[PDB]
Amino acid sequence: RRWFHPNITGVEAENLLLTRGVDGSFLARPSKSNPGDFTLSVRRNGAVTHIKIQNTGDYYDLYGGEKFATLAELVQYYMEHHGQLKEKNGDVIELKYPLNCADPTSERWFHGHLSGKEAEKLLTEKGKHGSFLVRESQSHPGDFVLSVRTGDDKSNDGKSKVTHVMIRCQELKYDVGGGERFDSLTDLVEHYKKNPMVETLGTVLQLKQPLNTTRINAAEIESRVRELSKQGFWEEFETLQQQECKLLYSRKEGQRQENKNKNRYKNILPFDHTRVVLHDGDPNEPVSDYINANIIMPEPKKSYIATQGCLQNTVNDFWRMVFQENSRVIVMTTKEVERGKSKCVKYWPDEYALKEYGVMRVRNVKESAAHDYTLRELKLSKVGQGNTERTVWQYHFRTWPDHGVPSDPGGVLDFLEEVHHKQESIMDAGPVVVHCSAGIGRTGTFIVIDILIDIIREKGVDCDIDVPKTIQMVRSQRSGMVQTEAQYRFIYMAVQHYIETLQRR
Ligand SMILES: Cn1cc(Cl)c2cccc(NS(=O)(=O)N3Cc4ccc(CN)cc4C3)c21
Repeated sequence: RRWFHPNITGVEAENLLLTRGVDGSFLARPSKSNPGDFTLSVRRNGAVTHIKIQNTGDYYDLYGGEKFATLAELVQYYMEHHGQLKEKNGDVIELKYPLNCADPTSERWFHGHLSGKEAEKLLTEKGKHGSFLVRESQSHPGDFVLSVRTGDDKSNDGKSKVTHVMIRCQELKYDVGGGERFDSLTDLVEHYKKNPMVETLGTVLQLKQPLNTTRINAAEIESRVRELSKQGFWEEFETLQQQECKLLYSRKEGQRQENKNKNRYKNILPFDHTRVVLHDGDPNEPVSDYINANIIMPEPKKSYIATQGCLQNTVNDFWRMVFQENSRVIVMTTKEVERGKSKCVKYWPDEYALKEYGVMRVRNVKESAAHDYTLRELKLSKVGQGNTERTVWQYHFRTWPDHGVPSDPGGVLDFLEEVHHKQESIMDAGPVVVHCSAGIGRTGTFIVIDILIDIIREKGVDCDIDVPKTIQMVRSQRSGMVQTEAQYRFIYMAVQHYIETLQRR
């Protein structure tokens, strides 16, 4: 993901494209003052165009283009579909040649600030064979150091060790005292990852996994939120975003012509390997097996389905899915309407009423209002088959703000606690459905929080959580799960709040 430049101003971006790019060169960058605002800067005709990309929490919105689940998916889409991006005039803007960043600050293995003993101590306590990091040399400013652990993963017996390797910076290029000079640390690290260094006496300094500092015991969260609150949240979030290059899995079924009008947004699509497949379709319907939805399985375990708000033409498919998967609990993440725009289409009957949605039949038995949500008790059955009836409990969250995130996580936490006890009380209930909007932002945020508090509920303080690792695992099952830095911070705040209420228990 070299085309993303975290610490660049607009005028710096222009100068890079004009002096080191050509027509078709391009890069993306953030605004520093306005989080969630991004810019795509592109060269055309020896001049530079800047195109804004907005994320309020639900998707990336490219002005003059489409909506996307990640910046990597945006770039992949426009590098394979020419003529497709246009300016105000309507003229064509081509993304041909990514302009690569050399700044290493968003790489998992970069820990600029560490000293040698502090790096030895981290690798000693937290690392295993092949754990590595790169830090700035203290004794030679501008130079860097590579620290690596190697040995037997079975007390302090002498079967393992840390080694250090010095990295010179000479005329803006990096080397290990011999061989090739590299244009950046990334290229040097990538090269020795594939072709590790060997000491004369045989030891192979294998670079297998970056040092892990985000795995922590649950009673540490309080002091870690404090550290991260003093732009650390930004750094850690952006480090996670630079891993999304690894999650470009295929979405071919969602691109079929037969399926185009089943998607809220044409390029926000379900991965093929985790999509929910519908069986028992009307035999006439050429393609009856598609819904924009994915199974989320955390890696007596709870699983989820993350999905979009219905289209008026996908309401029947939504009920086919709930029935087939045996789901007994639904969470809605938005109002029907926000800012005068449809965010989650009504797909249930009015209170006390009964409606048929194709082959499925739903009764709305009772609504109950709470402060932050409405609960609707629904009864779902197949038409013509009496005792297929099951209760489905629909939890509609109603107080999420239109932009950003709640200022207090208590409401969300009290909501998931109730949703969790309902699910546990029903024997053999299927996955919990979580949906509305495009089903990636709020939906990802609710699911991740739920996974993390589950661990803490079953274990207690004596449990390791790892927030960015957990999100990466859920982003491998649906595109773009958790959209913003505000949502990312919200998840840490929710975990902190949950711990501090049980620590009063
Ligand atoms: C463990 N894990 C797995 C995935 Cl995928 C992932 C993505 C991002 C972050 C971490 N955690 S980490 O311990 O590797 N990590 C914290 C952090 C914070 C700042 C920097 C400076 N760029 C570097 C690092 C390294 C991840």
